[PDB]
Formats: sequence, structure tokens, C-alpha cells
Amino acid sequence: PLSETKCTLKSFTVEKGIYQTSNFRVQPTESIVRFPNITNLCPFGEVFNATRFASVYAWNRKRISNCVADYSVLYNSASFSTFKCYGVSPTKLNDLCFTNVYADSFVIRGDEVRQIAPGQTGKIADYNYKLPDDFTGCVIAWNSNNL
Amino acid sequence: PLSETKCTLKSFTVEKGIYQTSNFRVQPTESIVRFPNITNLCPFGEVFNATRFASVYAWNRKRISNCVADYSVLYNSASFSTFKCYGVSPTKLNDLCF
Amino acid sequence: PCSFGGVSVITPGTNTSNQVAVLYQDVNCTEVPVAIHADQTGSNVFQTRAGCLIGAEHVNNSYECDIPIGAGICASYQTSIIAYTMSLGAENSVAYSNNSIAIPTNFTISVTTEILPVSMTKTSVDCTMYICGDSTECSNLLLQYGSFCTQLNRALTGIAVEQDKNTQEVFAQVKQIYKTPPIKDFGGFNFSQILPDPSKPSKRSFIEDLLFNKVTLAQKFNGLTVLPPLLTDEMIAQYTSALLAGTITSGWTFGAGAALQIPFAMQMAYRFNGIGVTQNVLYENQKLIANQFNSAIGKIQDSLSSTASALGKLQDVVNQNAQALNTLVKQLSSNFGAISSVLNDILSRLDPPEAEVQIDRLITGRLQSLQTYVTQQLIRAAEIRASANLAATKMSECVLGQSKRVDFCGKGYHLMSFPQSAPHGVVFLHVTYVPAQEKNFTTAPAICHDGKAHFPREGVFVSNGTHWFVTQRNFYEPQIITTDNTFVSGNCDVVIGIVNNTVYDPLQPELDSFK
Amino acid sequence: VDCTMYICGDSTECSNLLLQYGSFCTQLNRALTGIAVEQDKNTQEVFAQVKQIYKTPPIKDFGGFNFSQILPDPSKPSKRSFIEDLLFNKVTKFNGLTVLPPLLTDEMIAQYTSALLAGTITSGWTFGAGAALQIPFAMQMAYRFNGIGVTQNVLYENQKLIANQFNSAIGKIQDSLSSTASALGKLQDVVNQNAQALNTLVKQLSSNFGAISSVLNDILSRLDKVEAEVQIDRLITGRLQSLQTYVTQQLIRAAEIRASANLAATKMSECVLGQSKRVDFCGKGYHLMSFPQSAPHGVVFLHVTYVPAQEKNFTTA
Amino acid sequence: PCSFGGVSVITPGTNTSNQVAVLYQGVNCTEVNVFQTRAGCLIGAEHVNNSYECDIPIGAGICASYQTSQSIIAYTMSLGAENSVAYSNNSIAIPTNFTISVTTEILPVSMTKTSVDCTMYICGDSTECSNLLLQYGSFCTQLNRALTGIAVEQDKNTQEVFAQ
Amino acid sequence: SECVLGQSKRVDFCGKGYHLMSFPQSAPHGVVFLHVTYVPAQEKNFTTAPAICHDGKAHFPREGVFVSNGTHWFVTQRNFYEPQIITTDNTFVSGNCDVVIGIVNNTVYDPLQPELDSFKEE
Ligand SMILES: *[C@@H]1O[C@H](CO)[C@@H](O)[C@H](O)[C@H]1NC(C)=O
Ligand SMILES: *[C@@H]1O[C@H](CO)[C@@H](O)[C@H](O)[C@H]1NC(C)=O
Ligand SMILES: *[C@@H]1O[C@H](CO)[C@@H](O)[C@H](O)[C@H]1NC(C)=O
Ligand SMILES: *[C@@H]1O[C@H](CO)[C@@H](O)[C@H](O)[C@H]1NC(C)=O
Ligand SMILES: *[C@@H]1O[C@H](CO)[C@@H](O)[C@H](O)[C@H]1NC(C)=O
Ligand SMILES: *[C@@H]1O[C@H](CO)[C@@H](O)[C@H](O)[C@H]1NC(C)=O
Ligand SMILES: *[C@@H]1O[C@H](CO)[C@@H](O)[C@H](O)[C@H]1NC(C)=O
Ligand SMILES: *[C@@H]1O[C@H](CO)[C@@H](O)[C@H](O)[C@H]1NC(C)=O
Ligand SMILES: *[C@@H]1O[C@H](CO)[C@@H](O)[C@H](O)[C@H]1NC(C)=O
Ligand SMILES: *[C@@H]1O[C@H](CO)[C@@H](O)[C@H](O)[C@H]1NC(C)=O
Ligand SMILES: *[C@@H]1O[C@H](CO)[C@@H](O)[C@H](O)[C@H]1NC(C)=O
Ligand SMILES: *[C@@H]1O[C@H](CO)[C@@H](O)[C@H](O)[C@H]1NC(C)=O
Ligand SMILES: *[C@@H]1O[C@H](CO)[C@@H](O)[C@H](O)[C@H]1NC(C)=O
Ligand SMILES: *[C@@H]1O[C@H](CO)[C@@H](O)[C@H](O)[C@H]1NC(C)=O
Ligand SMILES: *[C@@H]1O[C@H](CO)[C@@H](O)[C@H](O)[C@H]1NC(C)=O
Ligand SMILES: *[C@@H]1O[C@H](CO)[C@@H](O)[C@H](O)[C@H]1NC(C)=O
Repeated sequence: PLSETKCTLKSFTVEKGIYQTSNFRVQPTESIVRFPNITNLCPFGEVFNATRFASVYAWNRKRISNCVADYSVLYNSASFSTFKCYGVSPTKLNDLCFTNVYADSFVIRGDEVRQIAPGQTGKIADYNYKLPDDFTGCVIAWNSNNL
Repeated sequence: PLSETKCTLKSFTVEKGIYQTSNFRVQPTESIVRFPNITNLCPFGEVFNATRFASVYAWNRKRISNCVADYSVLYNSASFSTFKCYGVSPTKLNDLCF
Repeated sequence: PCSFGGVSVITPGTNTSNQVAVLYQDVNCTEVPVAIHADQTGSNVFQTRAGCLIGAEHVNNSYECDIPIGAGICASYQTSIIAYTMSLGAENSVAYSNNSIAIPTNFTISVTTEILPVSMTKTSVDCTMYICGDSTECSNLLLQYGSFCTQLNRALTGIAVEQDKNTQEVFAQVKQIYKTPPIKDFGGFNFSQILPDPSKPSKRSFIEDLLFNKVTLAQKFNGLTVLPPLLTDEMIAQYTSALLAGTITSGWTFGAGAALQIPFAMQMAYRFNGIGVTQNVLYENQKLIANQFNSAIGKIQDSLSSTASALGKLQDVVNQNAQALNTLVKQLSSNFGAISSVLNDILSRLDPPEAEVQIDRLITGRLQSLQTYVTQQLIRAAEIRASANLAATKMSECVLGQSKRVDFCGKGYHLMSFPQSAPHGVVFLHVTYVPAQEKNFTTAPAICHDGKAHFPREGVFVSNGTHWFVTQRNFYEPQIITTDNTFVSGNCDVVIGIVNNTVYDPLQPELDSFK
Repeated sequence: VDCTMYICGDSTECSNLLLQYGSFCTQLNRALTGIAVEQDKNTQEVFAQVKQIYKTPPIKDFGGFNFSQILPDPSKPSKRSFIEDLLFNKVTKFNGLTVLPPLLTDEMIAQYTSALLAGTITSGWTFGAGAALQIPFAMQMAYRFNGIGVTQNVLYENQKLIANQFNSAIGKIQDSLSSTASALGKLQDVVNQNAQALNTLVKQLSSNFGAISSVLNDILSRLDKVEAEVQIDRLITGRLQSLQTYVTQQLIRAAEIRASANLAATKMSECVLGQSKRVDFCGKGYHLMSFPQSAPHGVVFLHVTYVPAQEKNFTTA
Repeated sequence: PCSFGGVSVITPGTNTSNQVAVLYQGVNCTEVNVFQTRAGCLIGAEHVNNSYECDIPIGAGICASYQTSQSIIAYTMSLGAENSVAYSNNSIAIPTNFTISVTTEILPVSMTKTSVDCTMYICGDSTECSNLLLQYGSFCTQLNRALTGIAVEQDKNTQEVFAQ
Repeated sequence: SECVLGQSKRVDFCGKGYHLMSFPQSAPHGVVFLHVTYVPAQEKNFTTAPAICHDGKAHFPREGVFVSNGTHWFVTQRNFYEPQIITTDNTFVSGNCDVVIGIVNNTVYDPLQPELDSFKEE
């Protein structure tokens, strides 16, 4: 303790008195992880690999719930030109736990994925499909040359 | 006004006394917009209703600068064949200008 | 600019009625009931200098002010809500002459509650776990901001020792503990309300159980500490119990040096000399002092019995501190444009190469909120101590001795005092000297006899039309114009306004005692 | 100060970002209102040291003393005194700024003074103690010369001498404040120290704080929601900070005013309501008595001392 | 949340000893010679049922000291010695002698007149920093203004005290 | 102002004890006052009285208090023991002695009676 005081005061001499030096905090002893568990897996392969897709004019909103996600296998695989997430980091999704998930499926030209970002203005963003400025989620895009 | 005091004093039995708690303003009503007495008038009658008309090889690159061309009278005349504006609406090219 | 301002509510209190009153501030009262932000408004409209108001009626009659509106306008309840120009009490130009002194005859001895805050609760705030809360990488971004909260502790520990220094300098201004005498026969003066009593928890007094229950209101959780005060609460009485003792028993002498024996029945004789009243008024009216002193000590619990309107400053000084503590707590749930308030939601679903940018403003606005708590404490802390140094000064001239500065300890001529314990303050019992029942007399500033002036040693000359007398400047007790009570200087006619009367010489019947 | 109007002009988008900065401006609203209670309470503690009102008797017989200079005249509409009229002429928006008026008008301030004036003329010191007790003013100095150890023949044998000197002393007071303006600088600073803070409070809106424009309506008119939110973010920190800077300047100065006031009312106590022994406390000299007069935001005491002169040397024993 | 508390060190000066004690504020001794106080858990000190006048304050009526081997001790502070004045209705005490004491009473009157240039403190000499400080407008004239007020005010204090 | 340029009647404002004077001393960034005080010490315990009945007339002291060491009575001032023979110029009269409480009996020496008695002896 005396060394803590000497370090706190920036001197090698400590006078008669009471000096506050530090804080004490009981540390954790282990980790306990808890989650809801569902016997169903979320059908994400069913949407990315669907043989016929939605146009941007009539874009598909499929909904996801009551399932155990596995994004890591979807992340860790390489089939995607870009994988960007906003308000959330793409590695971290496997940690969080959500109430709903919506998969918004459609196809688009390449120079217009410059424009798909949330709050970014442009033709496709304002007339066809919009993402709010407070959007949280992930956008995936992958090039289609034989699909 | 009884429970309006309760909206910020966080209780029910408010004590006898004044409580500066609320404000007001006056809403705007008409939103008038003013400009100079327009009177500027880009000459378009000498380039559209002209008499001497040219060809494509001898196009005189004639200058229009620092006036106002009322495109609104070039809209309701409605006698055009290829009235096509590339990258700008006809509504607000009177509002944003090059 | 088109008009806008604050708008408030006049209420007579919640349970009394529900008739309300709305005040608009410095707006001409035309566009008022229409535009926006009206909880609807009514019928009557009245204009003042402070704006116009709705929810009352102006009354040409005036009364004592209760609720301040502005510009000399106050409001109350009647069975309804009205508004009125303030009064200032009874407008009475009392009598005046050039040959009239009003001298009182009888007198009451009242008391007056006067309470000052002497301290505040020694709050103390941890730096790091307020900002982050036992989390590593948040704390590493703290230390790159240098040494903000290092001086904030030394600010708050600096004020922590300060009220400990205040409490030390406001009570223990005697050096030693005194022991109250076991026998209790002090000339009929019943001190039973203010003495410590053994049948309570071992040191307490009878005002205290009426006082400890009267002053009430968070607790120990995240982010805060409440260090207890230095001097423990039980012996706070014990200093005051000692402070009773000598100024009950030994008199005012122990403020100087070693104590001295004196009985309390004649201590007021010195104290009656403290405002220039002779020592005969004690013994000739000792029992009359007693019941009025009993009743003043009787009424002093009774004014404070149900709910006095004079607890006030000592009740809210916990309370405005407590919400100041509490408004620091609401800032934990603030958000500051970051997408959370708890840190763990950021560490849940964000990217640690970029999540610190959301933490970056999150550190600032929480620290920005902390600076507000720094100043809000510090300004009142100086305001308490400057009040408290006055409070110990009021302990000084008014408990240890009999001061002279009028209207400094109790409204009236200061006789003595009695300090009592309190939750965070001191409660004095100022015992004033209020005279009453005047009888205006025919008076004159000087007496000529034998061509030579005469002037009393202290006091005036009154007459009931015929016979002149001598009594002192603040109490009526007529005596005979003598030789000893006056002195001589100068011829008569140099001074205006003198009347004529013979002067009795006591030496002349002593000259006539032997012939 | 309205917090919303000074931070945001009229845009609710500015008002939305303020709302998620927590309960900041309500605290600044609280403490300024806390100042607003103290300013009325300081006025309450200084001049309402009397139970009731006393107006002067109509007779002006006082053994040669004049008080017309400090008594208010009934001839004026605002029933004030001429010295006050000298004191009432030597002292000279839309952004949350709001001048709430004081609690008492200066006519009402004049009511307390005239009340305190009259009983001090007519009732000794006694009215500050209990019930009022009348006295000739020729004798009240005979109280007070006993207060500094002067035998009261010296008053009475030289009453005509003292009165004219007391009269010509008042004429100097009328002279020194109707010609020179420097001695009123103490009040003049307080309004000026108030006024400089107001002007620098408003002019901070001319500052960008690293924005593309200091005015708010331009950024709302030329950018979208996302990129202007960063620009408005810079606008709040600095406007809010100047507001907090304004509050901190107000609070510390208020404590000085709070420290000023209790010194004043004690002098209303020790030097108006009675005769203090404390030397060097109300004027220079053995203190006799005083007179208070109304003043804008202030009070002016007129102390009367006993300064001796014209000595000889004396062998003592 | 599992327990925490501020930590402070009780110690005398180092020119007497290096022995110390520790105060774990607001947390008692079932979670960290031991002594339980209403301040917290106090370790490194020994309780004594005598009462010596305060030398180090702690809290809750406890004070510490370093007296004689030698150790830190804790105790409930005394308030001076228990005493009582003899009393009756026919007994008085009058001095027969006296003594002239001389008390010292020190007060401060002034402090060092410090003045700071904002532009200096923030920007070394750089024009870029100065330009970007200008665009904050006139904050830092206010700071210089306040310091100047202090500087004048400290001369006024000294003047009022000594030029009586 | 109140303790160098005069004498403070305010108890325990300038020094502990009854105040007499002070002396100032310069100090860096401050001032030092040296209060000089009168401190009573070395007392005795006397038995007192509030007043005296001589012939029916109650007597009270102009200053001081009546004291008794034993088989004798005196009057003396209040912060110093300096016992004086009681006389009518030390005291004063008001009323009868049936109204006072705690009173005692004693004869008061009168300084006029001896001169007058001396003349009757002549
Ligand atoms: C279909 O996606 C799933 C996972 O979403 C993956 O197992 C499969 O290989 C994908 N199909 C192709 C052709 O890559
Ligand atoms: C332009 O100014 C003239 C000057 O009187 C006025 O008569 C005319 O109406 C103005 N033009 C317009 C469009 O207002
Ligand atoms: C051309 O002239 C006719 C009538 O002269 C008119 O109606 C028309 O608006 C004019 N158009 C242009 C472009 O000048
Ligand atoms: C309102 O309540 C207070 C305390 O709860 C009480 O003193 C007061 O008399 C009540 N008012 C009425 C009108 O009953
Ligand atoms: C409000 O307006 C009316 C007439 O428009 C005017 O008579 C009155 O004086 C105004 N109020 C004030 C406070 O000036
Ligand atoms: C009261 O004041 C009102 C408003 O000026 C006036 O009309 C009325 O005559 C006054 N007197 C009475 C007795 O109502
Ligand atoms: C003092 O008053 C209390 C009131 O309860 C009474 O019980 C007690 O006997 C009184 N004591 C004396 C000495 O009169
Ligand atoms: C003073 O005495 C006169 C004598 O007539 C009387 O009229 C007057 O009312 C008295 N004033 C008082 C008692 O205030
Ligand atoms: C005045 O008081 C004296 C005192 O005894 C008394 O003799 C006399 O009758 C009283 N009245 C008048 C009118 O003198
Ligand atoms: C008092 O005033 C009256 C007239 O008002 C006058 O006759 C008398 O001489 C005055 N007496 C004194 C002592 O001033
Ligand atoms: C006589 O008085 C004057 C006035 O101060 C003084 O200067 C002088 O020294 C005195 N005479 C003596 C002998 O002290
Ligand atoms: C203070 O320190 C030095 C070195 O330890 C020593 O010489 C001196 O005696 C010490 N003081 C005391 C009181 O021992
Ligand atoms: C800690 O909590 C209380 C608080 O003083 C104390 O009495 C007790 O000994 C400790 N806890 C337990 C479980 O003993
Ligand atoms: C401490 O007080 C306790 C009473 O429980 C006693 O055991 C002990 O002897 C006391 N200390 C001393 C020094 O007497
Ligand atoms: C004698 O005076 C001293 C003062 O300390 C005291 O001890 C003693 O009790 C006094 N006499 C009596 C009878 O108490
Ligand atoms: C003091 O009171 C007691 C009652 O016990 C009595 O015996 C004694 O004589 C009284 N003394 C005086 C001086 O009245």
C-alpha cells in the first residue's frame, strides 16, 4: 500500500495523513454463457442459393425467427464480393441474440451498389428500396455471371 | 395545469408554489417568399422565334449570360417534338442553375 | 420577433383545491388562448406588469403576500384563486412630538427558531468504474485522456475534509467535555425540554426525538459512495450537552478560560445589565420570568409540533443534493448518439477496430456530465462553508457570551441562547427581550435648577403632568430626582427646550438630621 | 434562459439531437431559477427587516435638523427622494433571453426605506427591537453620544453648532454625487459585469465550431439527414458549452452578490437599526447613526461619525 | 454487482516509520488484525478501548495514530476530558490572579496573480491551430478576462486589509 | 479594523479570552494577527448573595457581587477578587426586602454616620 501511495503522490515521501490511492473491485471467477436454444436452423442457404430471385421493383422480404442461426459458416465461406455491416461488426453477430431477422432479397447492377448504402441518396435508394439512416444489419453482395 | 406540474416534478402532491415548467411560441402562418422586381428577361425571342436560321456546320455559339430565361413559358406552349432534359427535372432547373 | 416565453402554473397546493391559475410572461394578452401548448383557456383575463394571467381575478383589497408572481402581485385562496397587489403590514404613522417618550411597562420573553445548515453529506465518486465499469479496453481509452479524474478526486476529497473541518470548527470550540449537574433546582427555570435525558438512548434530548423523526429524505449501489461524517452522530449531542452545561451552570466565563461558580438565578442579573436594565428587575419579578420562559420553551416544541413552515432550508439541502446525486445516475442511461447506454451492447455486436469511435463520444458526454456534477457541488460547498463560518460565528458571540450587535441572534435584545443538535445543522434558541405596553409621558431633555443644567446618568425625565421622575432608557421604574443621579455643567439659558423643577438634595435632610 | 431556443432556433431536427443528450438543459434551467430565487430573497432580507410601515409626521420641527434631502417628497409621482433621484439618473432578444422583473418595484423599495427612515428619525433604535417607542430627535443624539462616551451636555450646549454642520454635511453629499460620476462605479460595474456576459453569450452563434456555417438554417437547407447530423453535432457542443460557461460565470458572481447582500443587511442591522460599537465598520470614525436610501439593484447608506479635531498637547498622569 | 469500494491508506509520516494500515471503504471484512467500522473494513490497525484525542481522522468517530513495540492503533476519539462544574444557588467563583496569553491567528489575504494566454497554451506558435481556434470565436477571451478579474481582485484584497 | 484599531467586545472573535488589543504582522500572501488576551485563573470558591436587607431596604451592587468568605461579607468586582467594605456608594436601593428571594441579612457601613457621630461626640 505504501508504494501505491508513493506512486499516487509522485513523491518518495508520505506525510502523516490519510490518502486515497486506488479502488478495489471483486473480479469474476468464471464465465457463464446462456442463450435460448431452438432445434431448427435458420434457412439462409435457401435464399442465397435460390435459383430464381426477386427483381428490385418487387423485392422479396423473407422473415426469420424460431431458429438457431449459424452465420459463421456463412461468413467463413468465400463466395461474396463484399460483406459490410452497419451499426454492427460482421464477426460479432454470432455473439448477439435477436427477436426477428428479415432477409431482403433482390438483384441489382454493379455501379448501383455504390448507392445501396443506408441514408445514401440516389435513384435505386429513393424510388425502389430504402434503408433507414438508423439502419442496423448486414448487406451482402456477390457478383452474378452464370446465375 | 394540475397534472402538467406532475409532468416534470415526478410526484403527485405538488406543493403550493410557482413552477416554471412550460413554454410556447407562435406557429408560422403563410411563409411568404420575396425577390427583386424581376425585369431581367434573357433574350430568347432572337434565338427561338428568330428569322435567320442556320445549319449544323455553321452553328454560332452565341452567349447567354447573367439574366433570367423563363423556361416556364417554354413549357405550357407545348409545341415541341423532342423536349428532353438529361439529368434535371424541368421543375427546378429554374431553382438550380448552371 | 413574434412573442414567446415561459408559462407556469399557480396552485394553492394539491390537496387544498384544484382551481389552478396560468401565467403568461410579458406577452400582450391577445393571441393567448389560441395558438399552441394550452392544456385546455377559461373566462377571465387580467393584465399585470409581469404579463397577463388566466385563472383568477384581481381584487382591489390587499393582503399579505404568500405566492410570488412578479411586480408586486401575489396569489392565494379564498373559497377562490385571486391575485392582488402586495401589502406591507399595518400602515400606521405612530405618534410623534418633541416632548414625549414612549416607555414600556410590562414585557414578554419570547424565543425564535433559527436554523442554519452546517454541513452536507460527504459524497465521493469513483473515477473509472463510473466511466466504464470494471471493463478493460474502455479504461485504456480513459488513460489516454491524461489526468482528468485524478484531480476530480482531489477536488472531492478536498471538500470531503472541508465539512469535517467545518464540523470541527462549528461545535468543538470548547476544549473539553462538561458534566451537567445531577440536581435540578435552577430558580424554577424548567430546562426539561433541552437537557439530555437518560431514559432515551443515553445522550439524547427531548427536542431531538421531535427533530430526528421530522427530517427524512439513494443507497449503496453502482458508481457511488457515501462516507460517513467524521464526528459520530451520538457525540454530536455530547458536545452540545457539554455546551449547555457551563452556560447553564458556570455562566459565560468558560469561553475565556477556567470555569467559575455562579447560580443561574443571578446570571440574568449580569445579563439584564447587558442591555442596561438594573438588577432589581430580576428579583422583583423572578417568578414572572419563569412561566413566560416556561411557555416560550413550551411553545417552541408546539410551533415545531405538527408541521412548521420553518424547517425548510434544512430539509431540501438533503433533497437538492439527493437529486443532484440522482441526476448523475440518469446520465448512465443517456446515449449521446451512440447506439447504447450499457457498454456491453457495444462489446456485443460491434467491431473493436471501430467500436471505440462510438465509445469516443461516449467517454466525453459522460465525462461532460461529470464536470457538471463537479461544479454544482463546489459552488454550494463554498456557499455552505461561508454560511457555516457564519454559523460558528453565531456560535461564538451568541452562545459563549452576550453579544451586542442587534438583530444578529434573535429579533430583540439578546439575553442568552441554547444550541441544540440537528441532522446537518445547528438549532439555536435565541431568547430575546421584547418589551410591550407603553405609556407615553410628558418628557423633557434637561432640568434647570439654580441656573445650572442637570443631566441624568442614564435615562430620561418623565412627568405625569405634575411630578417629574427618573427612569432608564428601556424600562419604566420612576425614582426621585436626586443629587447622585445627575451631574452639573454650564449655565441654563444656553440650551433650548428646558423645563423647570426643583432638585432634591439628600444631603440637606442629612444636614437637617443634626442641628 | 430557455435552453431549447438558444441551442436550436426552430428546427425539430436540432431539437431531436438535444433530447438524446439527456437532461442537460433542465439543470441549467434549474440553477438559473435558483439564482432567480436568491435575487428576490436577497432583496427580501435587506429591506424587509421591519415589521410594519411608518410614514413621517407632517411637522418638520426637529431642533434645526433637515431631512428633506432624504425624506421623499409627496410632490413627485414616484414618492422618492432627491438624493434617490440623483441616484436614479447616474446609472444607465429572441434567443432564450428573458428579463423576468424583480419581485418588488423600486416604489415598493422606496416604501421600505421611508418606513425605515421615519422610525429611525422618530423612535430611537427601539422599533427594531419591539414595539415602536417615540422620542425627540434632539434626544436621540443624546442616546448616541453616550454610545461613544460623550457626556450629553456637549450635544445640548452646542445643538445649533451641530445642526448646521449636519446640514452642510448633507449638502456635500448632494454635491459629491450630483457632479462626480466615478463614485457610483461599484453599482456601475455590476450592471456592466452583467452586460458583458450577455453580449458574449449571443455572439457565440457567429462561430462555426468547425461547421460549414454558423447559422443553423443553412445546414438544414443544403444537406441531407446523415451528413448534416455530424455538422449539427459540432454545433451543439460549443453552444451548449458556452451556455454552461455562461451559467458558471453567473453562479460564481451570484455568490459574490450573495456575499455582498449579507454584509449589507448586517449594516442595515448594526448601523441603521441601532448603534454598533464596532469601529471601522460603517464609515470612518466613532459611529453614531445612519440613513438608508433606495438605489437601483443596490442600497446607499449615509453614515454619520464623530471625527474630532483641533487638539492641544497635555501633560498627563 | 459484486462488491467494490474505494481504498485509502492510513499512515503516519515516513520519517518515523514505514508501517501502514488500509481502509477498504464501504465494504466489510467478509469479502477482502482486522477491525470493522462503519467507514468500512480497516486492516493494519488494532482497536483500543482507551480514548486518545484525534491524530488521524477516518470516519464514524474513529481516529488513528502511531504510538508505542509500535503499531497503528484505532480508537474512538475523546472530546476532551469528562468534567463538571460545581453548582449551587449560593456559590460563586471569582479569580484571584490572571494571566496574559498571546494567541496567533493566521489568515490568507491573496494568492499568486496568474495569467494565461489561451492561444499560447493550446497552439504553440502554429498559425493553423490559431486559425482553427479563431473559429471557436471568443471563448478564450472570456478565460483571460476572468483571470484578469482575479488578478485585480487579489490586489484589492491586500489593499483593503493593509491600507486601513 | 475591529481588533487593531480598537477593542472587540465580540467574545472570542479576536483571540480566546477577553480581548485587549492586537498586533498585525506581515506574511507572504497573508497576514498574521497576534491577539493579546486577559485570561482569568487561580480562583477561589466563595458563598454569595443576590442582595442584602439592611433595615428592610434591599441593597444591590452598582457593580460587582456580594460575597462571603466566612464570618464577613464584602462586595467586589467580577473578574478579579479585590474585596471592598460595602458602602451606600457601592450599592443602591430599590423596594423592600420581602420581594427579593435568596436574600441575606447584613449591616451596611455608611460613610456619613461616622463624621456626624464625631460631631455629636464634640
Ligand atoms: C448454398 O449455400 C449453402 C449455405 O448457405 C452452401 O452449403 C452451398 O455450398 C451453397 N451452394 C453453392 C452452389 O455454393
Ligand atoms: C416594379 O416596380 C414598379 C415601380 O413602381 C412597380 O410599379 C411594378 O409593379 C414592379 N413590378 C412588379 C412585378 O411588382
Ligand atoms: C413566339 O411567338 C409567338 C407569337 O409571336 C408566341 O406565342 C410564342 O410564345 C413565342 N415563342 C418563343 C419561344 O419566343
Ligand atoms: C394537505 O396535506 C398536508 C400534509 O399532508 C396537511 O398539513 C394539510 O392540512 C392538507 N390540506 C388540507 C386542505 O387538508
Ligand atoms: C396591448 O395592445 C393594446 C392594443 O393593441 C394596448 O392598448 C396595450 O397597451 C398593449 N399592452 C401593453 C402592455 O402595452
Ligand atoms: C375594483 O376594481 C375594478 C377594476 O378597476 C373596478 O371596476 C371597481 O370599481 C373596483 N371596486 C370594487 C368595489 O369592485
Ligand atoms: C418541567 O416540565 C415537565 C413537562 O412534562 C414536567 O414533567 C416537569 O416536572 C417540569 N419540571 C419542573 C422542575 O418544573
Ligand atoms: C400620547 O399621549 C396623548 C395624550 O393626549 C394621547 O392622545 C396619544 O394617544 C398618546 N399616544 C400613544 C399612546 O401612542
Ligand atoms: C403622578 O405620580 C405620582 C407618584 O406617586 C402621584 O403622587 C401623582 O398622583 C400622579 N399623578 C399626577 C397627576 O401627578
Ligand atoms: C415643541 O414644538 C412646539 C410647537 O410645535 C414649540 O412651541 C415648543 O417650543 C417645542 N419644544 C421643544 C422642546 O422643542
Ligand atoms: C505640543 O503639541 C504639538 C502638536 O502635535 C506637538 O507637535 C508637540 O510635540 C507638543 N509639545 C511637546 C513638548 O510635546
Ligand atoms: C527526519 O529525517 C532525517 C532522515 O531520516 C533525520 O535525520 C531526522 O532526524 C528525521 N526527523 C526526526 C524527527 O527524526
Ligand atoms: C457484511 O455485512 C454486514 C454489514 O455491516 C456485517 O454485519 C456482516 O458481518 C457482513 N456479512 C456477513 C454475511 O457476515
Ligand atoms: C475493552 O473493552 C472491553 C469490554 O468488552 C474489555 O474487554 C477490555 O478490557 C477493554 N480494554 C481495556 C484496556 O480495558
Ligand atoms: C471550590 O472551588 C473549586 C474550583 O475547582 C472546586 O473544586 C470546589 O468544588 C469548590 N467548592 C465546592 C463546595 O464545591
Ligand atoms: C438554594 O435552594 C435551596 C433549596 O434546596 C435552599 O436550601 C437554599 O437556602 C437556597 N439558597 C438561596 C440563596 O436561596
